[PDB]
Amino acid sequence: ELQLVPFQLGHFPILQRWFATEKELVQWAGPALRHPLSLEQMHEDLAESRRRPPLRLLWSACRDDQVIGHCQLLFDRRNGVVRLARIVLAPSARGQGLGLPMLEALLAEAFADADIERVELNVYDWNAAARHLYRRAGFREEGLRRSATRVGRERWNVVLMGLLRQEWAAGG
Ligand SMILES: CC(C)(COP(=O)(O)OP(=O)(O)OC[C@H]1O[C@@H](n2cnc3c(N)ncnc32)[C@H](O)[C@@H]1OP(=O)(O)O)[C@@H](O)C(=O)NCCC(=O)NCCS
Repeated sequence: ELQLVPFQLGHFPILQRWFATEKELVQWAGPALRHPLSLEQMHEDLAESRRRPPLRLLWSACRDDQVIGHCQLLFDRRNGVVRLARIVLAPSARGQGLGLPMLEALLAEAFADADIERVELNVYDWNAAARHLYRRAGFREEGLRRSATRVGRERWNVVLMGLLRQEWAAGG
């Protein structure tokens, strides 16, 4: 069904189209982002993926040839922790139970290296869709970082969540 393949610039025009406004970019990728999404805005992230070993891995979720989502992994190899980030489905792919398959695939990649013992993520407290999806995928809420992210005149709270390898294995 859904496949995760390495992200490539060849997929950038598809990805760029999923964000209509600055706010949608910020929700996805944080307060540094500006609309339209541009390759220049992704340079630091992509360079992280060219380090050896790689600090970030970027992924495109595809169905056959069609790019329908994006996700990232950030590696803390000293501690054996990976952070999930920048998870999005194309707007036309939302509401079709593709959220969970994408998370399950991403988790598989995160735990592929046997030295990873923990996976984690941040989610804005108001991002109810994302938060429920993460819980369904087996993530436990671990805390709430108050007034952490500045966006305009607002400050957003960040829910922290985590999943241990033995929990991930127990669930599947
Ligand atoms: C987060 C995202 C990947 C989820 O996609 P999806 O799985 O199709 O999400 P949906 O819109 O179907 O909602 C998913 C689930 O949450 C539940 N849910 C709870 N509150 C919800 C809300 N406000 N809207 C939609 N679903 C909600 C749904 O019922 C569904 O679960 P169920 O089958 O158990 O009922 C998608 O919304 C997205 O790409 N959003 C924009 C980017 C973003 O916010 N990224 C996350 C942080 S980077």
